[PDB]
Amino acid sequence: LIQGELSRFF
Amino acid sequence: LIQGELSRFF
Amino acid sequence: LIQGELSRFF
Amino acid sequence: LIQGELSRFF
Amino acid sequence: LIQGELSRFF
Amino acid sequence: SYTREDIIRIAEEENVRFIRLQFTDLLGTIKNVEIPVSQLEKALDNKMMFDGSSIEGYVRIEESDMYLYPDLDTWVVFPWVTSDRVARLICDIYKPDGSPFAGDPRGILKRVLKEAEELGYTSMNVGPEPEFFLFKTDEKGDPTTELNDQGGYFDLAPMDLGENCRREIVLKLEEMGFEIEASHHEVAPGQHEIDFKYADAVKAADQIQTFKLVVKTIARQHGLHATFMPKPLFGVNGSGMHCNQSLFKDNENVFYDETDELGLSQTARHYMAGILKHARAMAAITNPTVNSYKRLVPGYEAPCYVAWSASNRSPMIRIPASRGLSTRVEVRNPDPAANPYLALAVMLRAGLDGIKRQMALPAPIDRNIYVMSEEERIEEGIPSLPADLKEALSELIRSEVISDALGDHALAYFYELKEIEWDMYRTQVHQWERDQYLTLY
Amino acid sequence: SYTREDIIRIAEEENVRFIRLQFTDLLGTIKNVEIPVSQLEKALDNKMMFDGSSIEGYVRIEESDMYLYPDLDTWVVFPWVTSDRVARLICDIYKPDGSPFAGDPRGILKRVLKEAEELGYTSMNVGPEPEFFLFKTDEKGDPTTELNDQGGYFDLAPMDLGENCRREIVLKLEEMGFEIEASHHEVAPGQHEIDFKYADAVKAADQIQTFKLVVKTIARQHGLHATFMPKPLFGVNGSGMHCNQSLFKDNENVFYDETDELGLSQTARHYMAGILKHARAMAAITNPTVNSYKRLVPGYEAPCYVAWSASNRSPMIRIPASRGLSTRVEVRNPDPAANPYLALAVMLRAGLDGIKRQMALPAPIDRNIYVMSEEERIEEGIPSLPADLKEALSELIRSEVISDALGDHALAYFYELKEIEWDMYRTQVHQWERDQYLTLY
Amino acid sequence: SYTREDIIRIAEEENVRFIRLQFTDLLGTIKNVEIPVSQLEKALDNKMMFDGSSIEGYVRIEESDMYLYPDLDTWVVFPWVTSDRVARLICDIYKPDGSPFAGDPRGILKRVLKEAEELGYTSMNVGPEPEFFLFKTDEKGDPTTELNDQGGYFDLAPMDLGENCRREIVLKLEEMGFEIEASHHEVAPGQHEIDFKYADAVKAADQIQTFKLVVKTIARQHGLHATFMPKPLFGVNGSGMHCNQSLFKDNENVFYDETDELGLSQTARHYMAGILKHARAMAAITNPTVNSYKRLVPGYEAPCYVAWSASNRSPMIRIPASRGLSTRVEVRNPDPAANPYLALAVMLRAGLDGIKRQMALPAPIDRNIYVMSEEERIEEGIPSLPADLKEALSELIRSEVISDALGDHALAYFYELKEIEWDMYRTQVHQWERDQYLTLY
Ligand SMILES: NC(=O)CC[C@H](N)C(=O)O
Ligand SMILES: NC(=O)CC[C@H](N)C(=O)O
Ligand SMILES: NC(=O)CC[C@H](N)C(=O)O
Ligand SMILES: [Mg+2]
Ligand SMILES: [Mg+2]
Ligand SMILES: [Mg+2]
Ligand SMILES: [Mg+2]
Ligand SMILES: [Mg+2]
Ligand SMILES: [Mg+2]
Repeated sequence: LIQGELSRFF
Repeated sequence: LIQGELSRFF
Repeated sequence: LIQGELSRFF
Repeated sequence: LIQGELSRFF
Repeated sequence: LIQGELSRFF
Repeated sequence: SYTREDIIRIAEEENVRFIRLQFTDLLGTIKNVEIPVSQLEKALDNKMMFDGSSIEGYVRIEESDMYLYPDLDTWVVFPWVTSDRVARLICDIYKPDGSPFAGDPRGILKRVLKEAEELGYTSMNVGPEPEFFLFKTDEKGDPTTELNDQGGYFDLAPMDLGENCRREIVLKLEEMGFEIEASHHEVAPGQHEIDFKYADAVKAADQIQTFKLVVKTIARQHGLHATFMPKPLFGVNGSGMHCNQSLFKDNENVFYDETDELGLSQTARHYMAGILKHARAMAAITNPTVNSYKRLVPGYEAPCYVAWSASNRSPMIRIPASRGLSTRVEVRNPDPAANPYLALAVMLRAGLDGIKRQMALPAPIDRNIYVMSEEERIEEGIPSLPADLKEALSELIRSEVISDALGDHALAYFYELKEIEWDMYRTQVHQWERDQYLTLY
Repeated sequence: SYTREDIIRIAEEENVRFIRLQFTDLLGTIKNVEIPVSQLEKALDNKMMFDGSSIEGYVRIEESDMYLYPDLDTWVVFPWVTSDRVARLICDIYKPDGSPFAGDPRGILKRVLKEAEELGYTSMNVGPEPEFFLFKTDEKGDPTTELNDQGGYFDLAPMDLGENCRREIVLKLEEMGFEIEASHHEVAPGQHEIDFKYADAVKAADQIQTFKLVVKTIARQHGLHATFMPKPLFGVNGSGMHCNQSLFKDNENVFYDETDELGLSQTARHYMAGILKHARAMAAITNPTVNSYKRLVPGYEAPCYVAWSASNRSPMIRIPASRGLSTRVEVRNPDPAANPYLALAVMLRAGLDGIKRQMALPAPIDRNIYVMSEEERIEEGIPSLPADLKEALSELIRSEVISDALGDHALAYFYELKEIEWDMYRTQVHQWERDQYLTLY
Repeated sequence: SYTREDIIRIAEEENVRFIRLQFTDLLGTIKNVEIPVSQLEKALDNKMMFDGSSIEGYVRIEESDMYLYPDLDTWVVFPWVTSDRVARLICDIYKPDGSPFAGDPRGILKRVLKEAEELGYTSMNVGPEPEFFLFKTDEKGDPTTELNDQGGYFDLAPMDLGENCRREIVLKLEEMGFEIEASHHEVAPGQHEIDFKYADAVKAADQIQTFKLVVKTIARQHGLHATFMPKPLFGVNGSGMHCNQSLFKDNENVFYDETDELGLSQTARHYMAGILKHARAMAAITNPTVNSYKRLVPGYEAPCYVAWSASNRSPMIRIPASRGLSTRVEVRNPDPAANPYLALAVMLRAGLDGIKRQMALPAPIDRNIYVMSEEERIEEGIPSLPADLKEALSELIRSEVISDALGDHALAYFYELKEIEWDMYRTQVHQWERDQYLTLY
């Protein structure tokens, strides 16, 4: 879930 | 019959 | 049929 | 005879 | 005739 | 509105030199026949002939003859023409005998709207939410893999990142006659969304086509590349085209019911049930490309299961909180790559089929995330959307309801096109395979 | 129209300094004699002498003396001359004794039209479909292998792809005096077909020549290269010159017959039968180059068999759905490399010969694709077009009907030209041979 | 000669580690199955199996199983192997039931020789004259367009041009057991010829195959490229494979007749007549490639007409001045690209057909050069060879005499291969076409 949301750390 | 039309994939 | 065989022309 | 004009092929 | 023979001038 | 005399008047006044007789093929591509202004009267008399087999795409087998019937209400003059003004008209395709062509997507949507009117529903009000990505170009003018910015959801970067080539698009659309609601930055970097006000289905689809063309042109002007690819990049959010629908009967919203607990009439519930039961069959039309099913993966807000809710991670159908005259049913499967006419036609036909048979609405899904096992999912009766284009095509073939919506002629050609596309895709050897293998084996 | 006094009046008013006395040789190349405006009266008095043997091309053996008879109706002033205006006149070639030259293609077409008028047919209405490829140029301005764009059938790209160098061409043509019907992107990438309204045969051929010249000039202006080569690239669609023909007798279409099932008169059927019977003989004129027979290969919509149909993949003769005063016979063999005057002359003569002998029209070909074996094809009596220039030349020599259309003088010189061309082509060692062999053997 | 025990003895003595079981396909390419020395006894017992469908080339449809029957007399050890010695054996192809494979070219030649022996002719003595070109290579090791030298007919440039990579080829062949007659520079620059002493037909074909392989290997060693292309360059002489033939009956030359004016027996005249009538049918075998017919053009000593003469510019059959046991019939049509087994088989079969029917020899042509018109040529009954591969294939199909020489299985596959080759060739757009056109049109 929220994979594209957590892109700021990646 | 249709061969020249399929040039978009080629 | 014979697709990889006719590769000499391609 | 027409060598001068046949220059298009040459 | 002798087209390939006269190649020395060409 | 407009009339023949009005069109001639603006054409003479605006110094319009060239007219585009626009139409759409089965794949949603915008096609046109360029026309000098001296042929405007002939065009307005519905006397222009063209191939017509160009609708079938690359699977056309024989050349036909069809007439272009321009829609006078679609007249507009492009703003960037500058020196030599260019205008456009959106036309319907007619056979020489006088009957409309069965393979024209606009005619398909018109026919579905007519059979909706046969049940008393005067209009179908549609509001789409198309999203797009902006990519930087290279010296040759080709799109690179770098986004134009790195913003987030509803971010604000006034200088060159937040709005940039989005303010200009909205301004040009407003000058073009569009009714823009709002614009904002989307979740993924380089992703933007512009919303229009709601309009009738045919007008909504025409506006979608014009919007895509205008966005692409203006992005090209700013040295950028705009794409409506469903999933241009892996690991980031895809682009969807959520469609908000509401049936109307004499400016009365038939979806509204103040007495209902959720403010939803029985008609609306039947509509949603019909859309839910036929979802897997419509997937091939609303998600037509191979790349469309790379978007339908969990974790990126795209729907992956056939279910409805008022609040969830990613339901197939969402019901916005607005009530009264603005009560709507939002379908979130479609991506901007879909044909607007065909997608709206199949969604409306599925809803009408639900209405006709008084289909029973399944229970909404609660905050229960789908981390549950497949046994839990099929125990609760939650279907899943097709995993790729092949499954969607098989479901399309097996369906007798939305295949009737497409009609006999368009169904065969769409199936041939998508079968060829899938066959070309499935035999490719991708770089991912050469990365995993070629060393380990 | 125009008169001598009118021509002098515009020449003085427009500040025309130079006049091109244009004519055409047997290969379709546009030739001219440049003239200062001070010699306009002498030119209009039909008193200008020139070689006249330049019609024969590179096989001319002796210099003659011949007069130019300008056609006043062909007067036009080029728009790109700017500073020093240049005008043109299309002239007929006359022997010094006063009789027209038998080797002039325009005279040949006029003679065939005269013998048509002897049967009561006042005019031959012709509308051609000349398609061309737009290639890119290098620093020295030489045609490269890269196309100007990668578009498809009726593709729309307002930037510089679908239209690109086409709007300016249409504008220039219209200004000169061309009635442009419509323009669109052709199937193969970098192909843009501009269509004109129908005109009489001589006017149609003059317009074809002027159109080719104007397209080449405008394409060169934009740093592009325009070619009417029948098959510039392998594996993509070629360029054709489909000619739509209808015989007229005092503004009455003699091809029309409301009582007929297909709306075709017996005269039209005899015309089509005559064209079908002599097709292999006219192939050397309508497809005059070696490259012309690389287009006549299956799978690219070009005709390969002598047959007619109302709807087929690629018939020799197609009948459009239009009826009434616009009923036409479309012949799809010719390519733009053909001489318009000679092609129209031989097609009209074959049709008139079919009318004279009351030939029986063979049965149309159905949706039966020609995947059938050669035994099926010659069992059904379906002839095939010549496979190369040599076969076409042999058929031309053996034919007594269209050789009479060409005449005795033009036939010998055309045969000599094409024989020399074929002999030069057949002895070459191409790169394909060096790729296949030179390592295998 | 050799025996099983002898072969094992040399293999152990010479430290042979690898053995090539060589055979030939229908296109004349040398194919092999590599074998470790530990499998030598199994190979000599005729027990190795392989596909066998590899004979058909790229038109093979199903995998078969076939046995290799090595010919012990063909044993030889390559000299360049150095460290790990490699030997070879030429094998015949046998079906699993025990009968020879009908599609094996060596078996075809053996069968034709057997039916010759049935008429009392014990052997057919054959001496070929294969010519080849030497090209300089680039850094990557690919052939360029520059010849290795610029010598002429029988020229002498001892340093690096005249002999160059020809002395070592002769030396290596001599060490291999070849009987070399003489070597000289050919007419065209970079062209060389090496002649062998006469041998029986099967041995002659085996020697031709080995000679081609050895020449290619040695040329590659010297940083050069050797090709047996019939016409690698335009405007210079091509490469031929003149075949000198004489029938023998118990060490007696049946072609010799001291009483005859020309010293030719009636048997020899019947042989020549039979070869002459079936010339156009054999052309597809003796000239099998597309490039083969670029050599058959006038002015470069290649034959172009079906006629015989003791002294002429380009006769199809030449009779050398030698008499007695060396009276021969020289056939000059074949090029080195031809399959030696098939070419010898079809020539011998045509000659035997001439002998059987007591065919009448047409009159020899005098010093009358063929500058005479085609009317003179067909008035004198002088046939011409096919102008391209297509005509030769049509004649091959139409012929019942040499198609029997090929047999039912080999004819179909050879015809399929050649149709595919011609079809790929005929649709190409060559650079010559883009040079002539693309500017003029
Ligand atoms: N609404 C959002 O937060 C974005 C939705 C997401 N882009 C999709 O493809 O569905
Ligand atoms: N009409 C078309 O679709 C194109 C015709 C095709 N280019 C030809 O050479 O005939
Ligand atoms: N001197 C010769 O006979 C040369 C013959 C020529 N090389 C050929 O290809 O036939
Ligand atoms: Mg959104
Ligand atoms: Mg939404
Ligand atoms: Mg066209
Ligand atoms: Mg056409
Ligand atoms: Mg020699
Ligand atoms: Mg010899």
